[PDB]
Amino acid sequence: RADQLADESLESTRRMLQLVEESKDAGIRTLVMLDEQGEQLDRVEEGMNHINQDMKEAEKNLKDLGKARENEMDENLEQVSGIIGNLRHMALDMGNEIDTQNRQIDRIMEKADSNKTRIDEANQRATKMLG
Amino acid sequence: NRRLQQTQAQVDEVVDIMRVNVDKVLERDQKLSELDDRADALQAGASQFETSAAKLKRKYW
Amino acid sequence: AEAMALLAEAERKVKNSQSFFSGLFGGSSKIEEACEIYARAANMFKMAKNWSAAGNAFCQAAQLHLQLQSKHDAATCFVDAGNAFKKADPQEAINCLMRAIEIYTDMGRFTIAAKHHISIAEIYETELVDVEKAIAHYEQSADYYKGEESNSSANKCLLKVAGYAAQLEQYQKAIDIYEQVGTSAMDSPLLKYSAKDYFFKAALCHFCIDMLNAKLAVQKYEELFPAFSDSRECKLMKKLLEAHEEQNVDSYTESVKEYDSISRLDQWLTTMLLRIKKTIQGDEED
Amino acid sequence: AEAMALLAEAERKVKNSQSFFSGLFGGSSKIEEACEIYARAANMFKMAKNWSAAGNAFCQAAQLHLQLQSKHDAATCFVDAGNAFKKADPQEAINCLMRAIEIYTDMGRFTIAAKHHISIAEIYETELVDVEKAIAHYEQSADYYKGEESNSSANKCLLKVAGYAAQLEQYQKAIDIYEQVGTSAMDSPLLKYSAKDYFFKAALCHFCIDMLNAKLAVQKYEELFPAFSDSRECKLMKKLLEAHEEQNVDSYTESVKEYDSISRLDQWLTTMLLRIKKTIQGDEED
Amino acid sequence: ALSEIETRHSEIIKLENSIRELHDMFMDMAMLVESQGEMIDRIEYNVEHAVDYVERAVSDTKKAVK
Amino acid sequence: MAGRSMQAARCPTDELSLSNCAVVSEKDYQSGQHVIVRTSPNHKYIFTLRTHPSVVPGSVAFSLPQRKWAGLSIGQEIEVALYSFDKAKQCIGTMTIEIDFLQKKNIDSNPYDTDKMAAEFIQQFNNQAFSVGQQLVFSFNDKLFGLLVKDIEAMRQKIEVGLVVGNSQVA
Repeated sequence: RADQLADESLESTRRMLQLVEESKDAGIRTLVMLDEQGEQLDRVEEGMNHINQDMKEAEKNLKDLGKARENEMDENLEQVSGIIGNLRHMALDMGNEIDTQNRQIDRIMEKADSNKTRIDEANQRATKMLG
Repeated sequence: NRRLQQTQAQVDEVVDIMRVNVDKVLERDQKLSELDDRADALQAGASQFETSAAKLKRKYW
Repeated sequence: AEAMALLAEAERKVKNSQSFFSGLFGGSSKIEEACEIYARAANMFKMAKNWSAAGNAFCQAAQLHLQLQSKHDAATCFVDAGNAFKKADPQEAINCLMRAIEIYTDMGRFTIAAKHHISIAEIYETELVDVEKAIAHYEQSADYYKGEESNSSANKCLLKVAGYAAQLEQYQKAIDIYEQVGTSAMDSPLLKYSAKDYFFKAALCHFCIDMLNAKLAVQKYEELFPAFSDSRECKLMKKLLEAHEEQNVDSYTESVKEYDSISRLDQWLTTMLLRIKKTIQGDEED
Repeated sequence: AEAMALLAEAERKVKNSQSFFSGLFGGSSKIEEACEIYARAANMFKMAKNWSAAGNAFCQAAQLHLQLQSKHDAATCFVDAGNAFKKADPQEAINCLMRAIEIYTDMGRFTIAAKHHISIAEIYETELVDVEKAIAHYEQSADYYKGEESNSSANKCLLKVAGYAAQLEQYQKAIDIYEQVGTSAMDSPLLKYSAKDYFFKAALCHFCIDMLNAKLAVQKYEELFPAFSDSRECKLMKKLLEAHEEQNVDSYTESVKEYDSISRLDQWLTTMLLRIKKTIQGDEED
Repeated sequence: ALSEIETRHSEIIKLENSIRELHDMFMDMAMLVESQGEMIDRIEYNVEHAVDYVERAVSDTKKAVK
Repeated sequence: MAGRSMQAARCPTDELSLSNCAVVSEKDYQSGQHVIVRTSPNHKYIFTLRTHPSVVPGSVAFSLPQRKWAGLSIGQEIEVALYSFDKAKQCIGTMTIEIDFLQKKNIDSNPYDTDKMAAEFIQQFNNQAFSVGQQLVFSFNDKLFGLLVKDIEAMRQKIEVGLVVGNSQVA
């Protein structure tokens, strides 16, 4: 048991790597997207802004027209440590991407709604002058 | 030796980092989930405006 | 701006005009005016946290919107009604949502239809406790997701389907669902990661087979010992298969106690593991 | 509410009005009515799971939409049809997508064009099994991504290109891609750790060179000893470079067996490693 | 010294333990973020396209007054 | 007397668990009668009844060993019919038994006088039914064993099932 633990747990330290390494792989796909999506939402936000503009004009037109075993076991830890730093790297990129976009969602939701109203009002004045 | 009894918290601390990382992302899911029902539903009304604006074109233009 | 007053005037205008009122033109807008009224009512109803009334109010503005020809913004109202009743104290949360999907479906909006479809199957289970219909919805919903290229979500629902299917005796149908969701997961080497647990669940689900359906399912599983994710799936399974094939309700009951260390056993696993723990003793005493 | 009926009415209205029925103003509105008809049909064909019919229906509404002068919302239909045919039983899946890209591409929409371009190269591989055509698409698509300063997606495609390029035979053409995707990866400290595997792949790929292209590619790599990420990259490579430069196919196959412990190997690696195993055996008995 | 060798193991496992679970989170993570990634691919679609529907409307309205 | 449906149950107390007798209710059968349990068209077994104020009317309780031998389950449907032995051919006179420690939990190498066993064996299992290949438990000096009938001889014709009496020898 004594050795079945100083080695088995040692295998866990070795595994402790792929465990925190597979996490990076899982983090990459996330970050890679969070970044890709970040730029996407930029062109997406343009939509809420593009519509925000046109609607103003559209409304006006509708208004104008409407009217050594332990030595290694100690090293593996250092390995985990070096990787722990990485976990911080992603934790920040993921964090700064989350907070920057959440607030972006706010602006999107705002303008999107603001324009929704203009569409409804215009749709109630246009539907009548149909055909 | 001591590194073992020590490094133990070097991860228990990260276990907390992800605990928030898993939550942060999930919080965005709901923010984007609702935005998915108000943004898509938004253009839905725009479709009504596209049809209305198209007809006002075949009568006054 | 009295609530019940708005509810009254809204009724005063929600009706085909006639006499001098009808005048020259009809009133396709009257009905819309009424919708806006009831909405204004449900607003203050949601204010005083009287939700119930708010929901019943939205049901009115929504039903009226249909009598105007505007399925879109109408269905959205049915959603508002559902959210109200849901968070509210009465029921109706099920009716509004059904009346919402029929619209998102007929119109041509399956993305959102499935979005509310999962909410539905989720309520019909955690509330009404009607799994026989919940599964039906979880499934049809996953089908819609699987047609929107939306793979993940589709699987999200499938997991629910099989998950609650095995908790209803449908053990075999469950392993089959796990096989499908397992095959439609390898195509994405970005899912390789979760495709394990599926094999674990599927190997655990037993329709009382006398062959080695599990010893075979664990074999089909490509695993390498040095692997880590994998050690959290088949490794345990093998030991459980041996403890079953040897009618030993001790090695199994102790292996499930050990694995519970390296990997915490959720509710599901627990319930099923106990079902197998009884199949062993039952086979000992058969 | 019958699809078969709608498909008929649509036809009756989709046709450049003739005689008195035409007059002066064309049928720019009629063609649109037909599009709406077929759309409604494709819709109920999708709830019925008749997919085939759904897809062909969308194809109709789409083609007609083109006959209306609205490439945008048309192409959109082409995509819907593609999503139908894909999760269906007939073909057309490849045709609809090409018909969609020709539009997003000539309309000024490369972002989405590449989005479907990769989908295409993905289907032409996971279905048609046409690697050479798929590579061509993964490549031309990565050019667009890299143009939309989406380096990230660009590389996502390049990895595909090189990856399957080494499987076909193009070992050299593979390393070149790994070199490019490797130089354009260091400019982003968010890919440093991943930049290893690239050098591992590029060093593994051999176009039957006699020099030390690999012994040089491994040297170009910057590694030390107290690094653990790098441990899963070149450290092994050198051992393999020595097992190749000494025609010892048991030390190569023994080291692959050891490395398969600290970092479990995948299908790709396996296939290539065996290829290198055979080059060694073939140099021994010669 | 045994005592230290046994106490060592005790702390090592308690460490090994906390580790395995943290790994469990990423697994579920990659399954969540991806399930959300597809929920955005349609957004970008419905957005830049809605810009076309609105653009076509605002244009027709202008040429309906001049 | 033609046969009736019953429901298998668990043995009331341990005392009746060492008698190797099917415990029944006093509202159905009576102590001293014999029955033939039927689990399937090709599985017939014979036991001895022993009433008890705990058994519920319309059900027969069996011990752990019996359930393993007859392959019975707790809560299954079985048909029980009164069986009448023939004291002209089923009278046991020489029955060989295969004894061995029931529970491998307490296995010793101490000596056990057989003469004393055969004496207490008939003094407890008299006027009962025993079949070839049957499995039961023997309480000898607070020690539990696992008997296994190998051969039965009447008073020499080898029979399948017999009835142990007072003048019955055991090996």
